[PDB]
Amino acid sequence: SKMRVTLGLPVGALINCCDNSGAKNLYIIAVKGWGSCLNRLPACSLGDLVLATVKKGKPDLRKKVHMAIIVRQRRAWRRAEGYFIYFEDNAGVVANNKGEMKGSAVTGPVGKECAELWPKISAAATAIC
Amino acid sequence: SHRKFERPRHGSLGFLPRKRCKRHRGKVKAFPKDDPSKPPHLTAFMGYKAGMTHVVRELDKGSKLHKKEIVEAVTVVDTPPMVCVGVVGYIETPRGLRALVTVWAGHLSDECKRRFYKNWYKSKRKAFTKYAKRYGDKMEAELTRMKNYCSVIRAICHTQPSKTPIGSKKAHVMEIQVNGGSIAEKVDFCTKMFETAVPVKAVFTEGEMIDVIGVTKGHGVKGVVSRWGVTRLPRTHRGLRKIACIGAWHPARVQFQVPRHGQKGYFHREMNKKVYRVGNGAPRNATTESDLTEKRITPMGGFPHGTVNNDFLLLKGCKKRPITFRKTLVPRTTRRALEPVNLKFIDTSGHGRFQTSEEKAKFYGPLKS
Amino acid sequence: IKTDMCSFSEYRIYPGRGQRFVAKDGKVHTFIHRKEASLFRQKIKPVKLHWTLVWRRMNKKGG
RNA sequence: UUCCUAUCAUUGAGACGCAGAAGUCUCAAAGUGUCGGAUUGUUCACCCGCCAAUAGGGAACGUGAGCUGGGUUUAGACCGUCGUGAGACAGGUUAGUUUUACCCUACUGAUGACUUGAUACUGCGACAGUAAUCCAACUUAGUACGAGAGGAACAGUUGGGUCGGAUACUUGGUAAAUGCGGCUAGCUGAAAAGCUAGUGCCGCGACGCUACCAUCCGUUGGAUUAUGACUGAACGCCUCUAAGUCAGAAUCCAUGCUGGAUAUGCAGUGUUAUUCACCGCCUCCUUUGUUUCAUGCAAUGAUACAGGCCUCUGGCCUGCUUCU
RNA sequence: UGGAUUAACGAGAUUCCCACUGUCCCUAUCUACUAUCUAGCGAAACCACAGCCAAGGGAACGGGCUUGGCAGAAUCAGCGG
RNA sequence: AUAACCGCAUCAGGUCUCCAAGGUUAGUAGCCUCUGGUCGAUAGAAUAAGGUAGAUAAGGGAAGUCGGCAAAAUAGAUCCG
RNA sequence: GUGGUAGUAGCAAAUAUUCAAAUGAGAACUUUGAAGACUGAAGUGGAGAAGGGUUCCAUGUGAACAGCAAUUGGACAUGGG
Repeated sequence: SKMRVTLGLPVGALINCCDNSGAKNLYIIAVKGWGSCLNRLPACSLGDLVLATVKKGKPDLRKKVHMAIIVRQRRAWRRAEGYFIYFEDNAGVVANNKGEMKGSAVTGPVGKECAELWPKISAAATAIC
Repeated sequence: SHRKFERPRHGSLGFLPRKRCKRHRGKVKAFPKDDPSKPPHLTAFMGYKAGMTHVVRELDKGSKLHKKEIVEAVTVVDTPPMVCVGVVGYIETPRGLRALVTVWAGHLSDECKRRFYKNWYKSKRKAFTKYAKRYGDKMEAELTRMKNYCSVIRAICHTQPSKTPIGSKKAHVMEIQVNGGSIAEKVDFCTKMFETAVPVKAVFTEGEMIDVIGVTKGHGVKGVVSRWGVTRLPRTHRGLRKIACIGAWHPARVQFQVPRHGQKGYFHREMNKKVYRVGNGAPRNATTESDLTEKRITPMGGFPHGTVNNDFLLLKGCKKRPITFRKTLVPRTTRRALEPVNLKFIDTSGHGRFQTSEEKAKFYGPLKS
Repeated sequence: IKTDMCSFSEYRIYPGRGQRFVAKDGKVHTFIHRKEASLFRQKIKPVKLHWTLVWRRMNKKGG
């Protein structure tokens, strides 16, 4: 039931990986709840579930299609209090087929709208926004 | 052959043709339906667009923004009081509606009278001079017609743009319908408004959906891409800001549904746009419960392209356009509509820091003469 | 009403304005304007700009 | 861009080896929608993924004075097979020019003469075009149903996608306001001021224009389709049908929205030429010239048709074939 | 009619990776010269006759023919059925 | 020889030789200048679409395409490697 | 021989002209001054060859020619070299 946020990452983007599962990278491949536009690259915002490969990381964790969630975003978006947040870097977390995160600890900041949706990623986060 | 990948259409066919309309103010079309039940009231207004600024209000919706402080963009519209002048009966025929008889007031100002001339400076200014001596010798012959016949009645009102900071003077005349009960009492409502300024608080209220008529801001002759929203062609001999294929061979004719180059903007055009604040020109307009600092809703350095020192109204065309407002065609309740409005803070600050000009003077201190 | 302040220039930010850069560690640097943000990209500091309230303060001007 | 339906999804039904969930079959349905990529010139195909669903087709196997030129199909050259050879191959391979609209129409926009006068303002709306449409979460509810696993729906609340129409408060983009500052080379005896390097470069840069890269907004009535029913014969009973009705959809027609120089359409209201100088209106009477059509070119209830009308205890209808 | 290799070299033919980008998602703004308007000057290809459509038949995809829809001066800028 | 030659012409084409200043720099590179030469190329007004050439773009970075085609990015000198 | 097309396409490379006075029937365009630019010594500078053949120089001018204009001219005419 997420509110719209500017979409900062198209399908092609290669982002950083927070958690202790051992992946350095996450290369995005598709997005959950993407409909139908001709020629539009499907893109993901803060907060939301995706699909990904790891490009470098632990060798069992490579060449598979994992689900991830997106946690920081360098593209700017408007909070309703009337200012524009934007983080330093794009980053995400490797996740199970339910929606739970795989590896428990989360480095970096996280967004408000990650912690607002997903209960588990709120707890393990160091400091939100 | 079929299309390959079945995309939706570029642009609506609802609005066509895309050509500049023959009118500078919005003509209303379709007033709301009559309840012989309510008292008699006016169902429309005219005002001039100014500029828009954001405001802070507390949401009352379980959304996640319940009890939180949301900034919102908000247009100020300058609305000095519209002076009622005439009244118009309308017979209902099988062809359509049809005007039976227009009655007018005794004494119109030169504000209204400019509308009837294209050259005011030359003329001897004769408009309603034979009528004025005829009026003193009034029109209770011709008002008796409107009581006997005539399903519909409309007050002729007009603007006061000498009070506005447009360089105008000319003043738009406008029919506004009267929707209450009893065809006699509609005329008695109109008669007692003759040479009286109708203010905005008579018509509209805080927390009300209004349907806004106007004309869009012009861009001249624009191409397919801007005009219709079309894909730009790839990096193509001849050029690439255009459609490739108009049409199939047959029909041996270009169809009207295909998008072409032409006019964009200056189109006559909304519904459900909430009024936040009715104001007064008579200080503390932008002052609220929360901030308690003395302000007028002019921002510093004017509205760019200026002042406003009249009655106005906020709410959720180009600058200096005559908007018309309308009372909504059915009174609707959508939770979103019928909302408690609460304004914390109206902004009156190129890129402004300070809310007021004395606040700037405090910061910089004793400057150099 | 309540009015948070700029990290760079120490000005006041009345609401519906500016922008909050979150850094790598997560210090939320607020700004008023693109003037401020794009000097924080270049990593020029407030102390060397004369117009800023910081250089003002340190060289016996204001207060 | 539009059209078709032999409907993949969405709407409303009916059938089941339909308990629920999930489906399969059929009817009214073309209103709305049918996607992102890897390999191949591909059409097809085959995978990875999303999704409500990734249905099939037509329009000179739509579409080259619209592009592209990867393929096929000239001239150069290579390989293999065939030929004694020149040469050949629906065998493979690489390199190889894509010309013109200013004409007519069509389509998109722009002015514009004229019609029981001029000129000005407010209007009416025939007709044409139309716009919204899908999904998810929260509660409903671990309820209905079920031996258990599993597991709905309507009303209500909150969002999202696609599409459409506006707008620039804020955020972002743009810079030749050459707006202010900084730097290189040259040139003016220097300093100061600048100028040339076709925008000399770098930073910020109002106004404007502008972006799902920003913000706002996207109506409520009638008649019916499939289908299910009511009353009820034909056929002492039964029967949704034969005569009579009723409910009923993402449908249709309105409404609303766009135009109306889309009806050579129509209405109301203002003022109508400095005083011999033209210009009206209403009578009276003469010059000419128009008419698709002068010889009484005539006549005002309102209905019904297995009934009506009244001058109404009676009378009339069976023709404007009459009565003036 | 040479077979198999091969450092250096190639405006040669292929594939992948890093860097980099408006190629792309997704378009937007700015500059000059144009197009546009005026003064002066001023061609050419092309041309049976001409130029609104639906269906019909017909040399089997009509601007003219038959049956319908219709049809209101004169003009400018574009466009590519 | 961007008007005396040849290209049908006072045609953005072609046609052998000599002399060759200052500053910046490795430099007859590019950029600015002195002597000598020239302002010859139809003008004025507006700043629409569409062009021709030239710039710049948040986030992503070849997902575009037959194909990274076009454009970006790299660039000098010294020291290390 | 003459139309329609049509006063239409078009006259947009080589950074650029401006102000005054004189001449003249007439000056955006000739000359002189003053400013402002460009060429930027492997120059649009100063000299030869091939090719051209009087284009050289002066004075004068009604046409035509110099794709606008023209008081100017490699044009036209009469002399000279």
